[PDB]
Amino acid sequence: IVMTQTPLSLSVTPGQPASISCKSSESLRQSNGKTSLYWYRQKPGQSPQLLVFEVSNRFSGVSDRFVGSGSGTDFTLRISRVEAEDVGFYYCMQSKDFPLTFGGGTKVD
Amino acid sequence: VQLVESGGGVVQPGKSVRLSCVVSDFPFSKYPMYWVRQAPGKGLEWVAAISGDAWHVVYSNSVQGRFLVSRDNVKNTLYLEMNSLKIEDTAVYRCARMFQESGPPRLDRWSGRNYYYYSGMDVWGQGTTVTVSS
Amino acid sequence: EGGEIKNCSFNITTSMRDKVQKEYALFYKLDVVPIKNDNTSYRLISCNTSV
Amino acid sequence: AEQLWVTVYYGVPVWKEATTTLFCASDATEVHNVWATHACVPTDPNPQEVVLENVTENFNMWKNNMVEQMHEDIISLWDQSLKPCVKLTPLCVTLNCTDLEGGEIKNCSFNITTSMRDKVQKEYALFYKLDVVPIKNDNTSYRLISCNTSVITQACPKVSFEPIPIHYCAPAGFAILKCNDKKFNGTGPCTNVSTVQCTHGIRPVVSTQLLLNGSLAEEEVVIRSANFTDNAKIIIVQLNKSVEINCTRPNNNTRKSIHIGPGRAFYTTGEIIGDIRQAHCNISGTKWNDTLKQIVVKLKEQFGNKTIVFNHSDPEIVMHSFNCGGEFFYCNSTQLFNSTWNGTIVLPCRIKQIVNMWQEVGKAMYAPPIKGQIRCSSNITGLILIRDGTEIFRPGGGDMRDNWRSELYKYKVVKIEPLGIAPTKAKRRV
Amino acid sequence: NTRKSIHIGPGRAFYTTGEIIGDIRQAHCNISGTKWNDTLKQIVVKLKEQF
Amino acid sequence: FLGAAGSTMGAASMTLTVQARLLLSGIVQQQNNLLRAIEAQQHLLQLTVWGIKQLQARVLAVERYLKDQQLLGIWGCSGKLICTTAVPWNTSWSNKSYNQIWNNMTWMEWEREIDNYTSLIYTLIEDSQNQQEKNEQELLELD
Amino acid sequence: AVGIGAVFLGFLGAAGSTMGAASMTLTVQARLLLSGGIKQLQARVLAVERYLKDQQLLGIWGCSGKLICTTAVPWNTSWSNKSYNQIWNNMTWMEWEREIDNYTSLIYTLIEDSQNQQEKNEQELLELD
Amino acid sequence: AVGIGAVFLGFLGAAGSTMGAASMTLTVQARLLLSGIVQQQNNLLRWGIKLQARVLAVERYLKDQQLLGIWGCSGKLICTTAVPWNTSWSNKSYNQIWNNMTWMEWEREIDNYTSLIYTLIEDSQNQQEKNEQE
Ligand SMILES: *[C@@H]1O[C@H](CO[C@@H]2O[C@@H](C)[C@@H](O)[C@@H](O)[C@@H]2O)[C@@H](O[C@@H]2O[C@H](CO)[C@@H](O[C@@H]3O[C@H](CO[C@H]4O[C@H](CO[C@@H]5O[C@H](CO)[C@@H](O[C@@H]6O[C@H](CO)[C@H](O)[C@H](O)[C@H]6O)[C@H](O)[C@H]5NC(C)=O)[C@@H](O)[C@H](O)[C@@H]4O[C@@H]4O[C@H](CO)[C@@H](O[C@@H]5O[C@H](CO)[C@H](O)[C@H](O)[C@H]5O)[C@H](O)[C@H]4NC(C)=O)[C@@H](O)[C@H](O[C@H]4O[C@H](CO)[C@@H](O)[C@H](O)[C@@H]4O)[C@@H]3O)[C@H](O)[C@H]2NC(C)=O)[C@H](O)[C@H]1NC(C)=O
Ligand SMILES: *[C@@H]1O[C@H](CO[C@@H]2O[C@@H](C)[C@@H](O)[C@@H](O)[C@@H]2O)[C@@H](O[C@@H]2O[C@H](CO)[C@@H](O[C@@H]3O[C@H](CO[C@H]4O[C@H](CO)[C@@H](O)[C@H](O)[C@@H]4O)[C@@H](O)[C@H](O[C@H]4O[C@H](CO)[C@@H](O[C@@H]5O[C@H](CO)[C@@H](O)[C@H](O)[C@H]5NC(C)=O)[C@H](O)[C@@H]4O[C@@H]4O[C@H](CO)[C@@H](O[C@@H]5O[C@H](CO)[C@H](O)[C@H](O)[C@H]5O)[C@H](O)[C@H]4NC(C)=O)[C@@H]3O)[C@H](O)[C@H]2NC(C)=O)[C@H](O)[C@H]1NC(C)=O
Ligand SMILES: *[C@@H]1O[C@H](CO[C@@H]2O[C@@H](C)[C@@H](O)[C@@H](O)[C@@H]2O)[C@@H](O[C@@H]2O[C@H](CO)[C@@H](O[C@@H]3O[C@H](CO[C@H]4O[C@H](CO[C@@H]5O[C@H](CO)[C@@H](O[C@@H]6O[C@H](CO)[C@H](O)[C@H](O)[C@H]6O)[C@H](O)[C@H]5NC(C)=O)[C@@H](O)[C@H](O)[C@@H]4O)[C@@H](O)[C@H](O[C@H]4O[C@H](CO)[C@@H](O)[C@H](O)[C@@H]4O)[C@@H]3O)[C@H](O)[C@H]2NC(C)=O)[C@H](O)[C@H]1NC(C)=O
Ligand SMILES: *[C@@H]1O[C@H](CO)[C@@H](O[C@@H]2O[C@H](CO)[C@@H](O)[C@H](O)[C@H]2NC(C)=O)[C@H](O)[C@H]1NC(C)=O
Ligand SMILES: *[C@@H]1O[C@H](CO)[C@@H](O[C@@H]2O[C@H](CO)[C@@H](O)[C@H](O)[C@H]2NC(C)=O)[C@H](O)[C@H]1NC(C)=O
Ligand SMILES: *[C@@H]1O[C@H](CO)[C@@H](O[C@@H]2O[C@H](CO)[C@@H](O)[C@H](O)[C@H]2NC(C)=O)[C@H](O)[C@H]1NC(C)=O
Ligand SMILES: *[C@@H]1O[C@H](CO)[C@@H](O[C@@H]2O[C@H](CO)[C@@H](O)[C@H](O)[C@H]2NC(C)=O)[C@H](O)[C@H]1NC(C)=O
Ligand SMILES: *[C@@H]1O[C@H](CO)[C@@H](O[C@@H]2O[C@H](CO)[C@@H](O)[C@H](O)[C@H]2NC(C)=O)[C@H](O)[C@H]1NC(C)=O
Ligand SMILES: *[C@@H]1O[C@H](CO[C@@H]2O[C@H](CO)[C@@H](O)[C@H](O)[C@H]2NC(C)=O)[C@@H](O)[C@H](O)[C@H]1NC(C)=O
Ligand SMILES: *[C@@H]1O[C@H](CO[C@@H]2O[C@@H](C)[C@@H](O)[C@@H](O)[C@@H]2O)[C@@H](O)[C@H](O)[C@H]1NC(C)=O
Ligand SMILES: *[C@@H]1O[C@H](CO[C@@H]2O[C@@H](C)[C@@H](O)[C@@H](O)[C@@H]2O)[C@@H](O)[C@H](O)[C@H]1NC(C)=O
Ligand SMILES: *[C@@H]1O[C@H](CO)[C@@H](O)[C@H](O)[C@H]1NC(C)=O
Ligand SMILES: *[C@@H]1O[C@H](CO)[C@@H](O)[C@H](O)[C@H]1NC(C)=O
Ligand SMILES: *[C@@H]1O[C@H](CO)[C@@H](O)[C@H](O)[C@H]1NC(C)=O
Ligand SMILES: *[C@@H]1O[C@H](CO)[C@@H](O)[C@H](O)[C@H]1NC(C)=O
Ligand SMILES: *[C@@H]1O[C@H](CO)[C@@H](O)[C@H](O)[C@H]1NC(C)=O
Ligand SMILES: *[C@@H]1O[C@H](CO)[C@@H](O)[C@H](O)[C@H]1NC(C)=O
Repeated sequence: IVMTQTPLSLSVTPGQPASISCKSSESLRQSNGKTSLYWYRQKPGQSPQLLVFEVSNRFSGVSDRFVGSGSGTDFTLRISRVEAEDVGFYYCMQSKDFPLTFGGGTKVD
Repeated sequence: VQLVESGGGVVQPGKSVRLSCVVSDFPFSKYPMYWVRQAPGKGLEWVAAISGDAWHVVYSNSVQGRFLVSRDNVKNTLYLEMNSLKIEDTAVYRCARMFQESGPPRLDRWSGRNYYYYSGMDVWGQGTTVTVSS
Repeated sequence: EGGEIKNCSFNITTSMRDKVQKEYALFYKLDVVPIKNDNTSYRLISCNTSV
Repeated sequence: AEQLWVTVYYGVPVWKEATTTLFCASDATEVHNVWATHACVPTDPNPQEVVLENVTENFNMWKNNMVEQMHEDIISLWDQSLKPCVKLTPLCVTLNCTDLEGGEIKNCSFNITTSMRDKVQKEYALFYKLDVVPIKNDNTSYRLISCNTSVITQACPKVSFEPIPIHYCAPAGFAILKCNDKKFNGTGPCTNVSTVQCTHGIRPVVSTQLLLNGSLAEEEVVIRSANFTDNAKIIIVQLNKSVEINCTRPNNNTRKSIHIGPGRAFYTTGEIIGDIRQAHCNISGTKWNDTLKQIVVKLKEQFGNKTIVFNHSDPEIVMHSFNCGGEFFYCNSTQLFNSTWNGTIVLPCRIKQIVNMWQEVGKAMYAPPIKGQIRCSSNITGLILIRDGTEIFRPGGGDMRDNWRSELYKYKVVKIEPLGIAPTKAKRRV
Repeated sequence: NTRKSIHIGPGRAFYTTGEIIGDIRQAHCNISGTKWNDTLKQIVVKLKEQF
Repeated sequence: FLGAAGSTMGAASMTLTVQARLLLSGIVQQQNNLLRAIEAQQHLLQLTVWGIKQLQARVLAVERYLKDQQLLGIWGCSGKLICTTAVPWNTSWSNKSYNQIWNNMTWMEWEREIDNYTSLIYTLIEDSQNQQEKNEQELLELD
Repeated sequence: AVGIGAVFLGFLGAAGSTMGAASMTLTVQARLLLSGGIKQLQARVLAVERYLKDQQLLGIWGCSGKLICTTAVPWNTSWSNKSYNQIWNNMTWMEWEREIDNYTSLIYTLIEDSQNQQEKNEQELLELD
Repeated sequence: AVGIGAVFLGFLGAAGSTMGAASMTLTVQARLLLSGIVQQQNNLLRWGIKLQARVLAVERYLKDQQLLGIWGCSGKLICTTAVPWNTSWSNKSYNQIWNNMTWMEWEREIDNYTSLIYTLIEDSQNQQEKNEQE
């Protein structure tokens, strides 16, 4: 399947909310009752770290201002009051079936 | 926990090496693993996956048939062997654990066929790097 | 063109059941009939079928 | 070592959690009651209750499917018994009303009734201020309240309205678990979980701001809710020491009939006999005062400072509401919400004959008048309260689903799956 | 086309299409006519081989 | 009939001599009196909301009884209560030792231990024994 | 994100195979025969009412609870001109139940009243000693 | 189409036979209790009542198979016991009835005692023989 995203560059400063959406060609809803889309972040020069696993739940060591939602095709990750250390990339990763692909990784300065 | 690799470096085309990812503390036979490939300046490419009981193996189409993966649940190791190397395989390899736990295979009643569930990743090893050149 | 040209008006007293009242609507073609013995008076095409 | 072999045991004591469909069990006749519905399986006075030994089982009193199941069913029972009766569509006409406290009951004179086509019939009628609305275009001239709201449908007069206890029995192979902790929060685990096959009596009483005929919490006064420091989750006050109330309709109220349906007669107030005396209630002033202090002590174990204040809570939703002998009372309960904690109480009551639904949209039932004088007494055992966030407590709104959460708060439904395997040393000789 | 408020049956609000914004363009389908022209010559490839 | 749900598996086999506490006997003493024909002394008087639900209640009383007899019927264990098989236990299913399963364990916890593996055991009884023995029995009648 | 090939057998998987290969396969067609807006309920009774009939006929024949069993009713060569090893090695079942379709009623009467009725009056009177 | 006379004693056929004679038609009565011949030839083209009669017939059937299961006698048609007779039920001796009387009359001699027989067969034949298993 194909799954890209937008916008590639968001060169910002801290103090404002924004959002990053990832757009799906094949719709995602597995028969377990959940939509296997995994949002996470790398830093430059680093192996990445999990932001949220599901579009609903979060991970340990995560600020509360990291909210995500979406339909089976629309998918959206929203960052309220975008923090100063939000540099690097943001990959949208799906887990429908194989080969499971990624997005390009939205750069945020 | 601790998650690194070994055996990285630089080789020629047509060669063959095998890496070695080693886990630390979690029960290794319980979980499946993966392989991912970040090209320098590009996004990420999925490579491979093994079941928890080392029975199910799914490869990417581009590296189909060339590579090799395996497990050793006693020694808590993780191998990525590779064959027929090309220059565009030069990137960063990373060893990575599934986020969730996985169960045993399922065996749907209506057709005698098992099922290994596969979900994504949380713990990326910092990983070695293989370069293919002259 | 022949289409939405005609909006209409008629007296009706549905649920109050006391006094009729004229109205305004929006009506296409393919559902009205210019009736006989009257100048520009319309009626819905499927009255005297079932409901 | 011994090569272990598989052994199938039938009758293992296991279960899970499940959903199901239930069925009544009435403990008792012409079958013309809306709730009782004597086309129903008769009970068994066997004591069937089985106690357990070692059980720790979480319950819930809000996410339990047994109470959402009634609210999709008791509106179905109450609307099957409403469909075949007469509609009241020609009644929504222009009225002409006059009065003979002030003028409450209204001598109204509408003047058509289409039993035929050519000859419409003038008509005498007697109405209430809780049923008629004014019109703005002429002199005094009225109309019913819910013409443009929904189809006003008369209930047939040969029906019944009494609550009769409805034992929910699970179907066979299922079971109902029941806890027996006196101090149960409503949502925690339990220790003595007994097993029955079919629950206890549930009176299907409909009322608002109180509960009537209820049940009894034992040994003390229990208060339950989910999210205490949220204002949203309504607290529920169950009681011991069943507080008695009398309520009455001190009138005679002869009824006439009006033939509007060709074979279907409309019933209205013919003429009252005697003296126009307002319906009211009586409450023992001593027991009520003693009861509220017992609540505040348990309130001060969850709001233990900023002391408890009672204040009273649109004619419908603010008033206290209940039924009395097939007759619906709206009672001003302002007096019972006056105090804070640092003879015979008379409450006035009003009478409306156009009730509404639970969702209160799409249907409007009209009560028929009842000859004679109506007496009913009942044990007040249940109180609905809401916080606001010193602490002030209002009674609350009208979410009728919350009634049975005070009556299913010990019950969950399981699935006995008595087949299972275990390994042992013994092999079947082939 | 917009919302509207037409007279009420017995608890039954009936609707008849509210106003246009003020300028009328007639509805139309809009097909990429090259592929359609490409299509029907591809059909007589397989329409043919029985006679 | 759930009287030993807190007891242990090595001890619940003691009280299981009563017919799983007369398990199925509670059904026949029910359906003798579920089939009180007052339902036929009325023809329900109508079709009511309860009789819709009773109809959906008796079906589950029919079906889920059959799914437990059929599986006992296919396993060469029809109508018994404690029967042994020919299937060897695989230690990959549970690496618990002997006494911990029996002497030191409940039942419902043991369900969640092998609720994953349960379906594999179902096929590995039939196609391993009860499909298999019938052919080998029929060979022993060929002579 | 799953998938492996076949392990044991499939549903109706032997229905193009021979009898000697389908005879070791009967359980998969035996399990799933029962489990699987009123018109679901009208299906959920016909699926029961067909299961009891096939269960009942095995009960009368002294052959309840077994998947296979034998009787003492003699096969009549008038019913089949097929040779023995052609049946157990060449013919499928779906073909086979078009060939003995007509004789089926004669068979079922000649099991009960022939033998398993007669194997009870003989059985009950082997007492007194 | 023609048809010769019956040589296999059809439905209810031996109702006039003696009790030692009507036992040869026990199989025919049992088979056709359930659903009879199948009516309703798939004509579902156009209720509620229909299916209550269909559901009761199964419950009549499953009453008896469970009751023969408790009586240790599932599958059979004729089975013995360890219960001696009590002549206070009916002291009528062996050939007074057996080669002399049909089944409708034998039921009209034992109908008052029916439920009394059922507890004794339950207890002293299988609740008894449960205490012989060991
Ligand atoms: C297998 O299986 C089989 C069986 O199965 C079958 O098949 C199937 C498929 C199905 O079908 C089923 O169902 C079936 O069942 C088996 O086999 C078998 O076996 C048996 C043995 O037992 C047999 O039996 C036998 O039979 C016979 C017959 O009978 C009939 O007939 C008679 C008479 O006879 C006849 O006579 C005549 C005169 O003479 C003749 O003619 C002649 O012929 C010649 C030649 O043949 C020439 O042609 C000259 O010319 C001339 O004349 C003829 O032929 C003959 N026939 C014969 C056949 O033979 C009599 O008697 C008798 O009875 C009978 O009869 C009949 O009857 C009936 C009644 O009953 C009838 O019917 C009726 O009809 C009417 C009208 O009409 C109405 O419809 C009514 O309703 C009805 O009912 C008819 O008609 C008649 N018919 C006549 C014809 O008559 C017999 O006979 C025999 O007997 C003999 O023998 C014995 C021995 O033991 C002795 O004892 C005696 O005595 C005598 O002698 C026998 O019984 C069968 O048949 C068979 N079957 C077959 C073959 O099929 C097998 O076995 C198996 N296998 C194993 C292994 O097991
Ligand atoms: C039967 O099968 C089912 C599945 O199949 C089902 O049935 C079939 C029939 C089919 O129908 C199928 O479709 C069905 O689904 C099996 O069910 C599975 O059970 C397992 C449990 O055995 C579940 O795994 C858990 O899942 C959670 C998340 O799941 C949630 O959501 C699901 C669904 O949404 C829910 O069901 C579930 O209940 C949860 O709510 C997962 O997070 C868990 O992993 C954490 O916990 C364990 C326990 O600690 C950790 O393991 C430890 O790891 C350390 C580290 O190495 C070791 O030292 C320990 O030895 C080891 N073990 C133990 C016992 O401790 C695990 O690593 C992870 O731990 C967390 O790790 C992160 C990252 O390190 C860490 O975060 C860190 O935090 C710090 C501080 O904040 C820093 O910030 C770091 O940077 C940061 O990274 C975190 O703190 C760690 N937390 C803890 C407590 O350690 C757990 O695995 C599984 O979800 C469930 N379902 C499925 C589909 O698989 C069932 O098991 C089968 N039955 C049997 C008998 O096998
Ligand atoms: C109790 O249960 C056990 C587990 O049950 C399992 O789970 C249940 C939930 C249920 O799903 C069960 O169905 C399931 O089985 C039972 O254990 C099973 O037993 C069977 C035996 O019948 C086993 O079957 C064997 O499978 C082997 C593996 O087949 C896979 O691999 C083949 C290729 O093998 C691969 O080769 C490469 C070579 O490079 C290896 O890579 C190397 O790995 C090294 C170590 O990591 C190192 O890293 C190197 O760098 C690397 O190169 C790779 O590791 C290796 N794969 C594995 C898994 O090792 C594929 O061709 C094949 O398609 C499949 O993908 C077979 O080798 C084996 O055949 C051999 O053995 C036969 C008998 O021993 C012999 O006759 C043959 O001639 C042949 O030599 C079997 O087919 C099955 O794997 C077991 N399950 C598990 C999970 O392991 C157990 O049986 C049961 N108890 C009882 C009493 O029955
Ligand atoms: C409503 O009823 C009143 C009472 O009869 C009607 O008022 C009467 O009208 C007649 C006609 O002129 C007078 O002779 C009476 O004196 C009036 N009585 C009163 C009390 O006003 C009235 O017409 C009726 N209709 C409406 C629409 O009000
Ligand atoms: C029922 O409620 C009454 C009223 O509160 C309880 O009686 C009082 O309980 C409190 C708290 O234990 C004591 O301080 C009082 O002394 C009790 N008596 C009086 C006269 O107020 C009673 O305990 C509750 N339970 C039962 C079983 O009656
Ligand atoms: C009970 O309700 C209160 C709300 O009055 C909850 O308290 C806050 O809830 C919001 C909702 O997300 C949180 O953002 C705050 O952090 C909570 N505040 C505190 C101090 O916890 C409270 O969480 C609710 N408790 C339960 C068990 O539902
Ligand atoms: C409410 O009405 C009941 C009548 O049902 C009253 O109960 C009577 O009370 C007197 C005491 O004044 C007793 O002597 C009678 O035996 C009671 N009779 C019955 C039938 O209960 C009750 O007093 C009234 N008032 C209150 C506050 O409950
Ligand atoms: C489908 O039919 C083929 C033959 O048409 C079957 O293949 C045979 O399988 C047996 C079993 O090992 C072999 O001995 C034969 O040699 C096979 N035939 C050939 C021509 O090679 C096949 O088994 C059938 N399918 C099933 C499920 O039984
Ligand atoms: C758990 O509950 C049981 C219930 O025992 C019943 O208690 C009521 C109290 O009024 C009494 O009337 C009954 O006779 C009792 N017996 C039966 C069979 O219903 C208690 O016995 C346990 O002690 C309770 N467990 C705990 C820990 O309190
Ligand atoms: C309904 O009645 C129609 C007759 O109505 C009159 O004739 C037509 C020509 C118009 O002028 C109309 O406005 C008039 O009122 C029939 O034409 C028609 O077939 C009838 N429809 C039925 C019977 O379904
Ligand atoms: C079993 O009972 C245990 C108490 O005794 C323990 O049993 C053995 C097996 C050892 O673990 C030892 O520590 C003790 O003597 C409980 O601790 C345990 O939770 C119980 N349940 C099990 C093992 O499933
Ligand atoms: C209809 O009205 C128009 C204008 O009002 C007029 O010209 C025409 O003659 C009329 N037709 C009739 C009365 O048939
Ligand atoms: C119409 O009647 C009402 C009722 O008394 C009165 O108040 C009002 O003044 C009357 N209207 C006129 C115009 O007198
Ligand atoms: C009731 O008690 C349990 C602990 O026994 C607690 O977890 C639960 O939150 C309590 N209920 C409420 C509503 O607080
Ligand atoms: C009020 O709060 C104080 C502070 O802990 C506490 O000691 C006191 O008991 C509270 N009052 C009541 C009535 O509980
Ligand atoms: C229909 O609209 C989409 C959206 O731009 C376009 O890609 C497609 O070519 C259009 N098809 C036509 C005009 O036939
Ligand atoms: C059965 O026999 C016993 C003697 O064993 C006798 O006491 C009893 O009365 C008999 N039963 C009846 C119903 O008479």
